[PDB]
Amino acid sequence: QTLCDQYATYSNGRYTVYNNLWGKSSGSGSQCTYVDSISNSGVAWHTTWTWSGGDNQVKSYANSQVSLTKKLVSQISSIPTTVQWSYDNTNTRADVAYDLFTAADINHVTYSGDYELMIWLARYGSVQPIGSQIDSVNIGGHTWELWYGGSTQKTYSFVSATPITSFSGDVMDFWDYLTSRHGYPASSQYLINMQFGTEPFTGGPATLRVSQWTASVN
Repeated sequence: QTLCDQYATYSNGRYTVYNNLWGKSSGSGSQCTYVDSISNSGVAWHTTWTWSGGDNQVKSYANSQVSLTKKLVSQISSIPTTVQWSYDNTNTRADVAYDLFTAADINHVTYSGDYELMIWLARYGSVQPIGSQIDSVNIGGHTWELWYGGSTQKTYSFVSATPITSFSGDVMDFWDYLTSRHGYPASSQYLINMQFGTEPFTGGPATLRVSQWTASVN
């Protein structure tokens, strides 16, 4: 499908793709998302955007999403994921990131949570995560900046200083890290959403091509 409207979506079984221009009112621009291939083994998609204004506000988060059974984080065995992606124009202010939400209420809305976990595989330009940097950490064979902030929604962001365009990992390593070292309440939080996509601030035109994304919550 071709997805140019603000909340356009396409789903086929296990994976869903969204245009998700939730922050378009913060600036001026436009964005279209496209599904290239979709199956039980993974999804390929791309999104093209130009954005200006509201320099420190995210304009959108076009993304692919994996279907999951909502489970306590303490009961999840593994969250394997692999992704291959590229940007054609990197002279932008944007990130490429996983986004996960957890909540104590299993029926919480899925686009927010008690906690948000972001894993930024790339940071372009003068943009920064929510909150402030609290440390540099080593997880899964990579060094990450760890950021924390937010009020009603507590957001932890793990940021790679160098773009990782071919990534494989287990997101449970990041939940384990927060559980062990930052008191994250894994035994009372349900994982309710897992997504991968890009947050534009300003720039463009730029096309994120995701040649394959796979994920599973086990």
